[PDB]
Amino acid sequence: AWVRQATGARRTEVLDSEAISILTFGRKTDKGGPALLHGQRATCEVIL
Amino acid sequence: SFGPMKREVMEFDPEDPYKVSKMRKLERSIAKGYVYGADHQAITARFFVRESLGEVEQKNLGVLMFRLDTGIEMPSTVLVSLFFLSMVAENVSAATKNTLAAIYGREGEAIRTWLRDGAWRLHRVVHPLGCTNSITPGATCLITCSMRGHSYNMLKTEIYPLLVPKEIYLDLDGESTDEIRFVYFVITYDYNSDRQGRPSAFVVVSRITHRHTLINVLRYRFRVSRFHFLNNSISGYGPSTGCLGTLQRLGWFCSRDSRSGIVASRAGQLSVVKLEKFYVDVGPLVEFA
Amino acid sequence: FALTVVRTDTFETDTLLYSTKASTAVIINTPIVTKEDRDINTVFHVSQN
Amino acid sequence: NWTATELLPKLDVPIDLLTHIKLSVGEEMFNNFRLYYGDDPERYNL
Amino acid sequence: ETTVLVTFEQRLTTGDVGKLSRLIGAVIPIPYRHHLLGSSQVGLDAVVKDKTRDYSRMRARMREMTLTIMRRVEGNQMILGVPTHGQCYTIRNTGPVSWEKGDVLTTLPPVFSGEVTGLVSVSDWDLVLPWIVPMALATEINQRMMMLALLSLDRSHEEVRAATAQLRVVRYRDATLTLPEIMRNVCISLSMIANLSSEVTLAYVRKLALEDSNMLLMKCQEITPTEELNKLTALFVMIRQITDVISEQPAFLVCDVSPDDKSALCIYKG
Repeated sequence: AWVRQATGARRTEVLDSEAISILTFGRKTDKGGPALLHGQRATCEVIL
Repeated sequence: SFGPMKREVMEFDPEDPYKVSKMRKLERSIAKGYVYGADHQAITARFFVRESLGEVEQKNLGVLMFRLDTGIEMPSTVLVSLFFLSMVAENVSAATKNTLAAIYGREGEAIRTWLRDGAWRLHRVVHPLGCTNSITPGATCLITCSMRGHSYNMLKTEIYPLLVPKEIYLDLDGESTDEIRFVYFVITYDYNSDRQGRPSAFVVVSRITHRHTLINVLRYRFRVSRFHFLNNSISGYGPSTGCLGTLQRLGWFCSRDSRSGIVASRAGQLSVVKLEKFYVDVGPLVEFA
Repeated sequence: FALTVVRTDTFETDTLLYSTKASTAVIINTPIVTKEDRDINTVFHVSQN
Repeated sequence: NWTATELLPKLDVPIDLLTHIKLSVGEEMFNNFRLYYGDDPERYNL
Repeated sequence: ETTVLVTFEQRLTTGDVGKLSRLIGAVIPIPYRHHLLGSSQVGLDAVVKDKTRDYSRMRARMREMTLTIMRRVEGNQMILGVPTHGQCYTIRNTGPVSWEKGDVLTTLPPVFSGEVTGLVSVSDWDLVLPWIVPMALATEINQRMMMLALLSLDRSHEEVRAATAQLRVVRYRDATLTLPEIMRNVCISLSMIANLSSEVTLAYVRKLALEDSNMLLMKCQEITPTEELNKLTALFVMIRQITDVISEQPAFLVCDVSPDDKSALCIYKG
């Protein structure tokens, strides 16, 4: 609760049976944000 | 009189038992040419498939399509083979399960393994559709599944046989005869301790048309779950599961076409029962305890 | 510890395609018109293989 | 192939049998046999 | 095809024909299959006239009401094509539940609880689309309304009253619905089955316990002949009068649903 209250405050509205559907037939759970000015945004992370 | 005169021209007109749909198939042939869609008693419908289910359906024609009414809101309706529920039916051998689980479960199916097993088949999540003619492997797999008729190649070029796997066919065979034989679909629930238990499934063939005389010879063979049916009924005051058997009509064929076969696919082979001139006659679910 | 962010970035781009004269041959068939029926219409599906 | 056999025009020549043609497939005077019963659309499949 | 005209007994609005052209796929229930009829006989509105008559009687006359599909609307005539079995048909999904590919469809009477909206009415005449709901959900609507009559008695307990409220919201795919409180004569026939079967069976288990077929009358035992004539007659006649309003006689198997979820091609049954 403290980690997600720090950032990313959503775990799973779903149960686990719907969560397997997220894991396999990947739901676009994050909808297009309500405020977007320069095209789609992008990221990935590699720890060094 | 000219009242009666306009009627006789309408009544000299029928030279066929309809002469209606034949005039449809001529003027639609005027619209472009030979239509591929005239000589068709069988009525199909088109199914856009999740691309991870591009398996044995794609290779062999004539498999039974089922919908899943999964309670999961965002993906719910997954189209399902008769081969697909072999991994759930305790009727089917476990080596037969892990054979086609290695076929289907290539990183795109394992949800339905947990979803059929955990969120158990209420005989309300599964619904009959028909058989597959004209599989379309493209970007999106377009199963043009039949609804009422014989499955065939276009222009009636080759009648597509019904594929029924051997571990679900044998244990409810009918008798030895050949005039006509039916296919009914039977789900039978044995009770153990905790759940429904991945219960069973059946493709029963019989000559019996009647509903009540057919379910009576199931009692000839399903006393064992009916032992467990009343056992969990006296062990449960308050809890309840659902009743013992669920039957529906699924189709009729010539019955001299009896031969079983084998399919050769990913992860080895799989012996099936190849029902040749299968007609799709979807009947209603008849539940029985 | 350090962090490297890697990131792909899309570029919608006009790509020019130069092909020699009669490079590949296409062979077509006559379009076949298959039928499907509804109350709302007859949906014809036309095809060239 | 059998569709080629059916679609090429045959010569008419008499043939002798032992007793009966449906019984000929038991003791197999003719090896490598094909049997139709009724209408067969696989001569029309090409 | 098999054609039925409708005499527009009410003076149609030109604009209201434009909404009847928005119901070209829709189902039209008809009391008796006949080429002529009155427009008042179009629809189940003839069934929805008596307030005291309940959802059993609304379902009973519907069971005799011959289903028919709209073909087209033309001016003062409405042309109806009667669905021949073994053929696919686009019916208009004005039901609250979006159908899906392969569901079996059962007609039900309409419901005025929170989704009361009227219909496509013109000149004091709505025809009323009885919702062709799924067969699976139609059994669910059946189960709720009987036991909400069974809990209609003990409303004075809040715990029963709270048990009614969570029960009465019918939750199915992609849409839910609330349903109305109250079928009494139906639930008299229900309770007479459960009460009389606890008593009348004790004389006939023990003689059948001697010789048995499936060897379960051991466990089945673990659960005036003129009066005994009258009890088992009254036992079976309640079962017949409840299975009349349990068995839902399916009507459509939707082979596929059209996009925008307003139409669905359906092979016809029943």
